Amino acid sequence: MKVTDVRLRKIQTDGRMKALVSITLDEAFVIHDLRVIEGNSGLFVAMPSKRTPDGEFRDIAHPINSDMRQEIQDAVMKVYDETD
Amino acid sequence: MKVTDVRLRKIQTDGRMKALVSITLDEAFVIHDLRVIEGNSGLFVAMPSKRTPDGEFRDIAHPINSDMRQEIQDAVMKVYDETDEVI
Repeated sequence: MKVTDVRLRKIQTDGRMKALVSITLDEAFVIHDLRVIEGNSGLFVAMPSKRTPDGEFRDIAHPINSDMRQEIQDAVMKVYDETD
Repeated sequence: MKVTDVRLRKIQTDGRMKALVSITLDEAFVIHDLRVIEGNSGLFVAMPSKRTPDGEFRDIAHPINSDMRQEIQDAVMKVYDETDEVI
């Protein structure tokens, strides 16, 4: 439920991919390969994702509700603004 | 952190990989692509693995304490052992 740790490195880029991010949940489980993505519509945190059995991408890790999604974004963005 | 939901699909191809698995943690986060794997000393649960562009693999998500590791192994194997193909 709680994001207890956030690790990221900012990439030097004109690319939209701005950082690779790892997060820890409740000091018990880490998820790698989150991304901070910038575009003209705003910054967001993408979950790690992969191409499925055939064709499409989906999140390998996925918060179930909006509240959890916003909490991850905020936790990650705070550290992101603190970085460099 | 409780593993509250487990969703399993038995893989038909008789190899190392016995099932593909999703779990829910705390009813707050779902992790896809756990794998039931036959290792040298029995079946176990492997973590979500992603192929890198050059054909290597990255372990994407994993436990960092023994309680979490054991709860995932236990909750997943429980559901696997309920499948029709296991006796």
